[PDB]
Amino acid sequence: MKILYKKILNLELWHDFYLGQPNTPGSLPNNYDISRTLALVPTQECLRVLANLRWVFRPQLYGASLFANVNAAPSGQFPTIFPIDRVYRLTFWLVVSDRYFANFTNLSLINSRNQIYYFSNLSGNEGHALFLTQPLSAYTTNNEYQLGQLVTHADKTLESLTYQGNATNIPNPSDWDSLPASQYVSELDHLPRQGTYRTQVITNANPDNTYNFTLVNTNEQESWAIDVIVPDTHKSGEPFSTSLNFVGQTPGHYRLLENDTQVAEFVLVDNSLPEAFALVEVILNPELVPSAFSLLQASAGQTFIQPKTYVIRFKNRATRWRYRYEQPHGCSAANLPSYFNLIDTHTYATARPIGLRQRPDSLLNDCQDRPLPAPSITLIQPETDGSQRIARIFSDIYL
Amino acid sequence: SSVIKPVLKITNEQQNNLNVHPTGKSINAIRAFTGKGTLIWGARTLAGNDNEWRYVSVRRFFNMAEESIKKGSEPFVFEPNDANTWTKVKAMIENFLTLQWRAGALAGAKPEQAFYVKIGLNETMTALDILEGRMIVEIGMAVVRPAEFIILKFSHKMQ
Amino acid sequence: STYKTPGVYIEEISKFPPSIAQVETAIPAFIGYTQIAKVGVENFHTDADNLILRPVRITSLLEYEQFFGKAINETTIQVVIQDTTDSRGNLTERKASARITSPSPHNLYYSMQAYFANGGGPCYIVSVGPMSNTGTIQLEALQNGLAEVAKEDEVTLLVFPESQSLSDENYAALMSAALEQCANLQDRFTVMDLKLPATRPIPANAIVGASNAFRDLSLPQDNLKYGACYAPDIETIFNYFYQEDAVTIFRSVNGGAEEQDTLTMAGYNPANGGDGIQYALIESAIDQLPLILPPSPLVVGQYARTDNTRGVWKAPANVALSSVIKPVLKITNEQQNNLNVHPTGKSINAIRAFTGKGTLIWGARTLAGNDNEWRYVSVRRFFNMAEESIKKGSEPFVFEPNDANTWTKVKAMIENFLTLQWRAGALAGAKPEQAFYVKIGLNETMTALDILEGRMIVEIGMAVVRPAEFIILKFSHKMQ
Repeated sequence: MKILYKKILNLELWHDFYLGQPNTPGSLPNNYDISRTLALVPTQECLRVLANLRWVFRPQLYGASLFANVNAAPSGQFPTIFPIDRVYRLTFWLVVSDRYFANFTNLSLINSRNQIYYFSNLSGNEGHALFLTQPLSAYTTNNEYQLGQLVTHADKTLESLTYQGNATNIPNPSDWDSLPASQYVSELDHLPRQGTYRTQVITNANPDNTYNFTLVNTNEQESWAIDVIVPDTHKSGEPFSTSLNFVGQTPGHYRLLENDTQVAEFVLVDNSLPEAFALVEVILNPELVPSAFSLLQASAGQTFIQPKTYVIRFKNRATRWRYRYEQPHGCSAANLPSYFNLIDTHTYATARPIGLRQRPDSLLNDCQDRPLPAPSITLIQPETDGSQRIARIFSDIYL
Repeated sequence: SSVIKPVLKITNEQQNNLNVHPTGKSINAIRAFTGKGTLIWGARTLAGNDNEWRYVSVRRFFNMAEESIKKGSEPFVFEPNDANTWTKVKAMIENFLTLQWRAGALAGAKPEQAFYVKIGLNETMTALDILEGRMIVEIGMAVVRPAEFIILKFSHKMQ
Repeated sequence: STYKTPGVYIEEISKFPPSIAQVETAIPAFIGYTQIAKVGVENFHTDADNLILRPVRITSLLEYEQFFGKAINETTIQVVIQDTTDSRGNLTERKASARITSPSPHNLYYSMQAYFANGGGPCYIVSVGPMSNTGTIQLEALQNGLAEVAKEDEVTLLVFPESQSLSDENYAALMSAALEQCANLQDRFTVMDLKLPATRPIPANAIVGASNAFRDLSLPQDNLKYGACYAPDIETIFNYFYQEDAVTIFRSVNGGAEEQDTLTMAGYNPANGGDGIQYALIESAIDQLPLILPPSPLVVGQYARTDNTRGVWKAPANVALSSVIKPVLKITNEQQNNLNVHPTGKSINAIRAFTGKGTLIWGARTLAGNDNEWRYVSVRRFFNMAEESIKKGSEPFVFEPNDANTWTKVKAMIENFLTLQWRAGALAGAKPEQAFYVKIGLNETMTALDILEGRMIVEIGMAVVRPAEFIILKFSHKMQ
């Protein structure tokens, strides 16, 4: 019984907290590791489907990998033991191990406990890698950007440093930084998460009619349907609420329609692993995934494997560093590093945000020429605006 | 007890419309049965089409449980909003839910399948919430639900 | 039927008693035509072409009836009414009987009844198109079904209930494809039904002709160790589906000629103004007609039943069948001699009735009956199970260092599994040292070239226990 296995998938996860910004991205270094910060976990359906397909899952120091069971042909092409010519769907939980993660990861500070992230191979974005994120929007004129937004402009990636209610024709260099061209995670992947029971509201409830609700997954297959009958004592035109149950479905991305109209779109969850951070989906369908992302060729009544490497990437947060004292320090506006701002006799802070790293290359010098310790990652202090908007973010160092 | 008879007699066909209705408003009946006295017949709320709040006992139990949790997690007011307090609060809630599970109120083969508790930075909270002074806890529970309809089928045995 | 008032509801039906069981090492797939095939919100038969070909997992008859429903009704039932009168034409006695001249080839719903009556459990259904009254069964559709079942891992047995209506060439082609799949995956077994003459009534000693026709089929000689064959067909107690306006009536008086009447059964229905006194006799006569099925559905159920009390290594033979009246043909010892042993190695296991014991399975050989290693069914099935478990155990070491430590771990796992198998009575030997051996290493099965290539080679030897088929008694007069 000869059994041959070949790698068929590469899944990598990047973080600028460790990597920084290379002037041109290639591969990761030889000592890269996140095995103690992030983890990939197959679901139950994923397990039984991998069993049926005779594929093997394996964790790695950078992510995970999949191995397929193939036949050794003379041509150098590797066909699967049988033709995989149907549509298939594989799902994975993404779980976080490191506490204080939400402090060095440049995420949205707005209270969101009913949402979850989502990554797929149906996002295009084939630039210098195969990115499982959505393509970043472009820098335009007359729009509203929050502090922390990443956009694209003139072959570069721009980060936002302050709130702008109306943009400029040309980027204002005191509001944006200049990083190399790459894609990251943003608020374009923050979908609302849902459990088993739903309250759906019909507007203009008409007792003389009915409604058929449906659920459609990424493969464009109807998965669920019921009917709701508005009673004949309901004054026409008022809203009408109803309860829905999705008890028998498998977690994933779905679109809820009512009579040929999209009413909602959400990620359905069963609370098998309630503290999961994100969800990753990988699809085998010759019609929906482009050729730059697919993993199987079809020829001569057979299928052949094509190994690939998908990438997800997180950007680090940037804060302003504030040095605080117990007893007064004797430095003045005339003898301190130009990049500082004297607040008072016990305090001074940087003028621009600096990015949080684990091994920050170079530290700042004091007016008396002395290296100062870097901040810690245990606390951050966001300050709200008059309109309850985030205006600044500091890190305090007590000397 | 201390009852002679109800003033009106309700039949099954009328009970069909009293118990289920498209508007969700439900009417529980009190009926006499030969040899058994007069008995309460029906245990639904005024929201009888609601998949979660259909029954009286589920809603009353939820009220009791949340009241006990509130009373347990009151003493931590004006305490440091950090990981140690979160640990203590989670411990209290889980011990209460374990005591409720082992008496037969909740479904599941272990306490891991009966309930869950989520409180923390990577669970329900953010830095903004730490600065505001807010603590958010999420609690999930599986309760047991009754059987209302019994169907008997009869046949002539092959011989 | 809706239930809106809490309480007890009473309903009256006519039904057969239900039966369930739980097994794990006998999971069959049934490939055939259905009647509805509607699963969830998807209609697999919505369009005439581009059908959805998908294997569904079921555990009971109740679920089969939920997805694929029941079988279509027959259009061939004839009933004869026999009157005997006196010398004046006064009726003295009346009787009724039923017969079916040609039954439909779509028998998938009855086979599931027979299966669940004999034991069983989780199985897979593959609906190959909708059942048709005309009775056309196509080879290509069955081949598509068999091609689709390759993607399920829980399947260990392959059954083709509706294959006796195919021609010899198409039958041989299908059986060859099935055996080739089992040869490729090395974890499955096939069960076949011998084709018998389609004339009426059965000519004396036809089994001899049928076995010569069977051995004349061209099958790959290297895959014969992966399948088995059984004969003959069995009568059962289950009923046929029909309509009252399709039942044809005949009469015969005092043993005279049998003449066709001008009414249907519906013509005697009292709801239509007919004579109900004879309608009752027509019903009671139709009720008694036996149902003819092939052995395979019952055989697989008995496999599932016997692997649960004795073990996979025990012969699935010398066991009795349930919900059975009698076999359609009687086999003698002289015919059994040629069915059981033959110079070509192709063997036919029999199903025979024995006075006071019921009807029993008699014979436990494969289609390679002259093979010293693969003669018996239980040995091959046990080997399949053992190698599958070893594969699953030694999968996690993929992409691990090819050195002595991994070899040690792998050998330990294999030896522990074989020890557990020995102590339950599957293997022969006085200690685990005489029952099996495992060889993996540089000085055992591997070389430097194999280390550079990335290959691991393991050799496993096992001694299994084999049954006793023949008992010889010798008698004498005692000296006195």
